[PDB]
Amino acid sequence: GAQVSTQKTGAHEIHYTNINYYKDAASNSANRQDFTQDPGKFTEPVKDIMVKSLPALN
Amino acid sequence: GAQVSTQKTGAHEIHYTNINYYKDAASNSANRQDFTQDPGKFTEPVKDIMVKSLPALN
Amino acid sequence: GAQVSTQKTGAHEIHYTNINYYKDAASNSANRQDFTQDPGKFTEPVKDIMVKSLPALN
Amino acid sequence: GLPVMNTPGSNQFLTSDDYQSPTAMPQFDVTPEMNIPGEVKNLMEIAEVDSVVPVNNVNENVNSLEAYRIPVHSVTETGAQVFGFTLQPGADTVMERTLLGEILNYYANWSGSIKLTFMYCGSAMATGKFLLAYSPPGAGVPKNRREAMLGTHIIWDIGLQSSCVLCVPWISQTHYRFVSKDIYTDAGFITCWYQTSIVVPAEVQNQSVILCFVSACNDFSVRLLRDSPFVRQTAFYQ
Amino acid sequence: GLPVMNTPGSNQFLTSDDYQSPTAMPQFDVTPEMNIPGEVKNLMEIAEVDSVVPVNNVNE
Amino acid sequence: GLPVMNTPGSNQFLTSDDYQSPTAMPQFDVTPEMNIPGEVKNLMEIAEVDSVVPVNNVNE
Amino acid sequence: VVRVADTMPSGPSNSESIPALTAAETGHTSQVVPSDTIQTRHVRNFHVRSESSVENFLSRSACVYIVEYKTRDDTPDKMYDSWVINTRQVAQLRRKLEFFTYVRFDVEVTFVITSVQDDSTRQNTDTPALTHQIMYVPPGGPIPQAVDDYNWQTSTNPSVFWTEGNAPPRMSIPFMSVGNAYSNFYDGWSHFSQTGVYGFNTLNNMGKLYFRHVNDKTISPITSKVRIYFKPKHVKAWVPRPPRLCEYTHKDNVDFEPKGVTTSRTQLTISNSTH
Amino acid sequence: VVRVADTMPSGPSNSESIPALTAAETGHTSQVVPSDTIQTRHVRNFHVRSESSVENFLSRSACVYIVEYKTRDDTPDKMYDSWVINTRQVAQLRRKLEFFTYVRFDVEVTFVITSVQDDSTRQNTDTPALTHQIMYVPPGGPIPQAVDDYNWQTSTNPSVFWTEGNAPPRMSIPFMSVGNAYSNFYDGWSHFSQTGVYGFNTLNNMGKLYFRHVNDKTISPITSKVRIYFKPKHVKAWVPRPPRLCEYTHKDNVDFEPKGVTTSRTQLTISNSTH
Amino acid sequence: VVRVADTMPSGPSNSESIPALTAAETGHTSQVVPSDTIQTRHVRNFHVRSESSVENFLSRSACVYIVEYKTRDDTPDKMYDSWVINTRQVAQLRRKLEFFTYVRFDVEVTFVITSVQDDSTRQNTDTPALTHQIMYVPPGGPIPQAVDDYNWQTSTNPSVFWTEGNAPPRMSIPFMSVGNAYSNFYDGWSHFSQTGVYGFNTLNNMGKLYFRHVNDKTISPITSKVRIYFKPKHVKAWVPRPPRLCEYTHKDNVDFEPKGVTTSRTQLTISNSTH
Amino acid sequence: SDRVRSITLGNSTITTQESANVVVGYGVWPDYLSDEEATAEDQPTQPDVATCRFYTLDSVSWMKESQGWWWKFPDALRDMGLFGQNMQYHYLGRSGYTIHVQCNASKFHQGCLLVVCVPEAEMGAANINEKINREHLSNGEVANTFSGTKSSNTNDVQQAVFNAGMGVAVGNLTIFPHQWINLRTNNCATIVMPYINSVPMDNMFRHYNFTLMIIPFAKLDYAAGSSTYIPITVTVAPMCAEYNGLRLAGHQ
Ligand SMILES: CCCCCCCCCCCCC/C=C/[C@H](O)[C@H](N)CO
Ligand SMILES: CCCCCCCCCCCCC/C=C/[C@H](O)[C@H](N)CO
Ligand SMILES: CCCCCCCCCCCCC/C=C/[C@H](O)[C@H](N)CO
Repeated sequence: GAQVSTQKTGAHEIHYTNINYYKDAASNSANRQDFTQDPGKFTEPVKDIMVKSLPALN
Repeated sequence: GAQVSTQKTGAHEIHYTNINYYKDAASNSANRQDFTQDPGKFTEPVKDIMVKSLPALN
Repeated sequence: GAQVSTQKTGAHEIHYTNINYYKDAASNSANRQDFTQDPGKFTEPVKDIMVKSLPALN
Repeated sequence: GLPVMNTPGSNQFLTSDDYQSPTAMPQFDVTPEMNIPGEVKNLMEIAEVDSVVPVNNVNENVNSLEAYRIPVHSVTETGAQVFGFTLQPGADTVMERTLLGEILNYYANWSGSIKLTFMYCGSAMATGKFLLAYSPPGAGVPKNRREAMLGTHIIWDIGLQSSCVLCVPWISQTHYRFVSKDIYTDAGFITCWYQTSIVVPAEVQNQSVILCFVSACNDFSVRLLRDSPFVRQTAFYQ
Repeated sequence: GLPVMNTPGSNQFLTSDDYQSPTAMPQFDVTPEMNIPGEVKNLMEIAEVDSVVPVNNVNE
Repeated sequence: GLPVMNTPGSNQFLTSDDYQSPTAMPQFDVTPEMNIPGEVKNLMEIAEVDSVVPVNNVNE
Repeated sequence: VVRVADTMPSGPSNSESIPALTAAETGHTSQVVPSDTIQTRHVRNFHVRSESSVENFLSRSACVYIVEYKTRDDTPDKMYDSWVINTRQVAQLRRKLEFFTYVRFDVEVTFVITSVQDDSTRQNTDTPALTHQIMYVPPGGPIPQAVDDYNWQTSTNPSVFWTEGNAPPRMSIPFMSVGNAYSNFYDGWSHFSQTGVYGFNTLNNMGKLYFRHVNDKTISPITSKVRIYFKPKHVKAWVPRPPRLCEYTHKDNVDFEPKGVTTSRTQLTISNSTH
Repeated sequence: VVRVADTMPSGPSNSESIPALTAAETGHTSQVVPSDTIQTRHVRNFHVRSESSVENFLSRSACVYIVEYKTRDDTPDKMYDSWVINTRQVAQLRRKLEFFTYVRFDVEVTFVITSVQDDSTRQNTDTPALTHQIMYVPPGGPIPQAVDDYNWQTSTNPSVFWTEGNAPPRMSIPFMSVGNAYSNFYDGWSHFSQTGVYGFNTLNNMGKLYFRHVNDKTISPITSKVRIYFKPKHVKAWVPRPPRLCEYTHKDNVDFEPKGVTTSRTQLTISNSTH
Repeated sequence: VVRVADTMPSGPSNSESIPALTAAETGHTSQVVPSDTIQTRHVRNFHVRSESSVENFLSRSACVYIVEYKTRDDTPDKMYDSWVINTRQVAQLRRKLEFFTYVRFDVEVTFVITSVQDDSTRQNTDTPALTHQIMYVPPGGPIPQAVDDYNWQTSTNPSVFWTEGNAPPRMSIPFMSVGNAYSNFYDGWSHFSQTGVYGFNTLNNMGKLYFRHVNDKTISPITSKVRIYFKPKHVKAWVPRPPRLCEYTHKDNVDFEPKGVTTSRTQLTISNSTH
Repeated sequence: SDRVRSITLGNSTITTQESANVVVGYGVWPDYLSDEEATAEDQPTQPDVATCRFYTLDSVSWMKESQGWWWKFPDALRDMGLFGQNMQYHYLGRSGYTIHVQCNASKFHQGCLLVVCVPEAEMGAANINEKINREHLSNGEVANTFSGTKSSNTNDVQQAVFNAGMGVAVGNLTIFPHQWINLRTNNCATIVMPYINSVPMDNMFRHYNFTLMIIPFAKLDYAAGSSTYIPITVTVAPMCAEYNGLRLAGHQ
């Protein structure tokens, strides 16, 4: 019941092993490898989006 | 001799590993994942069952 | 090098895991699952056996 | 040997541990298992059974069997209030000691619907009607039959079928209430009113008795374990 | 049992630990998850928003 | 090394233990095994043998 | 993964169907759903009856008795202590077990041992670590009558040794009844002529524990107090019964004083007044 | 593996495209890249927004309160200590949590217990190892009122025991809210007539901890001080908000004194002078 | 998985078959089943002869001897102690082994070491943790004659070191006999002219243990008492024999005083009277 | 309609006309002991006509101020024919039951009985550290009576209706197999009760298997001309009775 995933290494130059030992999901370690984002709801939060080259309020 | 089963997680959003280590069944952990029930012997404990829409003692 | 065998459970309602860790056979655990017997050498220890319904010393 | 590292939480005794521990009697032959009728696999099987509600707990009626009898009779005009309590299965003094109140008093959060069943224990020649209203909070208590008929209610006619069911709907902000009392999760008021009076013929007794029942529906739940507020010992039981 | 050897770093509490620890409330039923608008997955989503600069911070 | 956690029941001596323990004499050549008549594999083989009952145990 | 039942939608109705009219005189609990009386919407309900099962309700460690014994005294009976094994001297674990009439469970036993230096003139000592011995005697075995008695050898009896400062000692115990379930209540006598004792005291018969300090006579008195924690696991339970209203009195009978059924209201109808 | 955006090369331009002219009056943050205004080269950028995520920012253990209690006293209330559970008495963990309005996280709790021998006349003792008990009471449970009270039995309540000298005790705690997220701010009242208390003090309701020494009355006073470390893990966070400028005052309200917006310059234009 | 035999049903019979008539004069135990005499029903019997096997009966740890030695004395022979190895000085393990005449088993040896500060004038010391040494001498080796003798080096002899406060030391020992089984009884002499010693004392010859404190002369006397626990495992057993009625006297012979065969009744026929 | 019910067990028949339904235990109908759950080795005794039939107990009178009644039931049938004789000559007994309770009135009487069948009703004592005599827990076919207040007799059960002699809430006493005798709809209450015990067979004198309880919640009430004497009559029939271990007659 083991899982292999890559480590945090640098660029231009791994595979640790994790096994969960407790019956609850609240005992698991922190999920410190989710690097995704979406700033489309804080920047650009408008209706009728703008095209960055047009005067846009033309 | 390992067994993989799911953890207790919430809804709308696992797989721990267990190995038994002792020769007796009295050393095993508690069976805290049996969620089944049957209240047909406490509620509805009668002969000639009732159909919930008929007067039933009609 | 593991061995799986059944546990001591009751009737009408397992599979532990054992690995030996030492180089000698005198370090192993006790063999507490040999339930066989043969009382044919203590009871019935005779020549020309008896058939339990005949007078037998007839 | 194998290099290992001890984390925090080592060498402690947590009450909710679920580990493995060696037997003091190895290879002990357990007696066989016998099929016994009435197996309980869930306390919610127990909490769904009807059980009588002591509505008449008024000033030394609890030291008798009179606490279960709801007095009802023929009225003068119409439209008076019969009884009333607050929907708190586990904090209200009416349904505190009921079976639903006991099992909910071993828990801290609850959720789901509640059945209230009313059995009329009068005479076969008497008739009557009642208004069994539920009112979610936010306003106060309905003070007459006009303010009570604006909520979840049912008109019950007394005839051959001797008992009615007021099924209290689950109407809540959150998913779970609290079993103990707080201002945030308040649930409402159960009240009962005279629709029409009790008309009885001659040579028949006028004052009769209503019995009340409570249980849980099939969508009911409890979440957080705690100790009951009822257990009070001082010394041991020598 | 199994022969093991303790390394340095045993029995310490580091603030940046990422180990596993047993629950004080086993089989606790968590409330379900509700989709709420405005989820933050990165502080860089916040830091890319325009905000006004106090340029005229001169003597009261 | 490997992070482990000690449970209650550690460092005790139970009389009915069934663990493994290292030999004080490694590679000791045991003498061979000889077939001897009258092997007992169960005390119930012994308890099924007739034996005389002292019924007349009366005052000396 | 077993959910609770969903709420199905309903509309207006006018017919001879009567789900609300029933008769509880048949001992039958009505199966009325809220979609039978009022208009309800469709609710996908994700609640789980998880932490209400008989396994999750009883499998919690509970203190059952406190055992006190010393390390040097004038009288030898205060240097060891014993306890006839029952679950009926603390009202919490007893009242949790008395929901059912018959139960079947494995037991997990944990001892918590604490030592306190008694008040004396010579408190300034340097005492090495105390080691305690907890010997279980199955019903019928020989009984030790001193701390130096030769019955403490544990040639056949189970025992456990704990050195001060470690984790608490823990062992598991299988189902030990001579019948098919631990009878929580026994309505009957001990003798066939219906005399003797009345109650569950006939069917207890579980053995008894013994506690002493493995060390010899020290030069300062130290009071040890060990607490026994039972944890019922692998649980089966049969034929439920109502919980106890009244406060308990003794361990061997069920006797009581009458208590009122509930707390009084002093009125019978609610109002918007001081309620 | 998610990189940041590369810089693309550009050349000279002369047209009616105007990336630099925009209007921030629509609440829109301009998406201007440096390759839209000036001539830039091609840069393969390998930076990762890794240690800026909401998981990596909050998942650090933080001291939330200091709890002090003794082992022998004249008054029994100074032999145990309690704490109503909140994260709003240390300004660092509070100000890190108040970036967001609603949060959802599992908690990892670690206790650090240290003992100091108090000043007395009889400091020359030989004290065995102290054992501490940390009992958590869910909201509504019975409250112990002495160190020898019988509510310390932990038949249902969670507890932890620590012997002196080991690693710190650690346990995990799931998401315990009755709503769908821990409301960091609550703009509202407690009563439906809009009276009572104003703020997040209505929605706290998390229980309270209890601390005592398992050992009995010792012959010398020792002051124990246990520190609680919270670690928020498995984090989700919603609807951000600006950080606090002003210094806090209390735990139950949000009130303040007005503080200046930033530090003064005493001039408005830079120069090559004493700046 | 080996069950006991089921009970088969029977009916009425009238014939020349006689299962109840037999002759025990042939040394033959009758194989009479209860379905041969009376009418029995069909019983599916699930009992297992599990905890009656020779492995489960003997494999229990048993105290065989108590060894006492000190840490400072005037006479050097009381600072170390020795024991010629036999299983015949405690009557419980001896009487369990004397069910059989020849046995073959591996041994599992566990030592339990406890220390008691002796009574003196200078009891107020600060003693570091004692370390004990348990050296096994195979038959013929050199014998130490002091605690500071140079035979304690254990260049070839097996040894074990234990620091105070740990778990008890445990090692396993293989089958060490020069014959094919440990002869529990030896009916014979030592010399070929049938003189010398009579009994099993010729075939003991197992070596002897030695105990001392690794630490040097301390400034306060401390009495150590180590208990040896044998656990016979991997057991084979041959040619059984009746258990002993009489109480033992010595370790080297089998001699006794005559004891009555059983306890008296003072009548020979039962009745419903005071019986 | 389904209000008419007829029951034939042996040479005895009960025909009722205002019945309600039949509660059958915890869903289980009484059956014989199989060979997998059997413990003893010898042949049992199954009479099945001379034993499995209705026995009628004493009728008790229900005034306006009556409080309740109880009967212990392997013991109230001590002197009822061949069931009682087969109880006296054997050592191990095993049976189910069928409890039918008659009480009639008119359409002018009101009231409500609660017929509960309580397994292992271990009762309390009047004085706390005192022993109860056997003549007060059971008396055969003669009923014992609850009291309205705290009774403090010598060697007697604590007789208070709001604790049922057992120390619980009497309103919570409906978890057991029960019916009601409501005098505007009912006339009778049939309860089929299987064998519930921790062992497959047990002795029928040393043990009390269960306890029938009849407690009036709504008190009996009538006008100034209606009939005063209203009896309550209990009739019981063992089901699937079998017996093991024959020896001489007695119980000591
Ligand atoms: C020293 C090692 C063995 C430890 C022995 C301690 C406990 C021995 C008895 C095991 C637990 C039985 C407790 C009683 C169980 C049932 O709850 C009662 N019969 C009442 O229901
Ligand atoms: C003894 C074992 C259990 C230990 C119990 C200690 C802590 C119990 C509460 C768990 C942590 C909740 C802390 C508060 C969470 C949120 O940050 C606040 N509601 C404010 O956001
Ligand atoms: C220090 C490490 C080695 C420990 C040595 C201690 C014990 C050495 C002898 C092993 C056990 C032999 C005991 C005697 C076995 C048989 O029972 C007897 N010959 C009589 O049957």
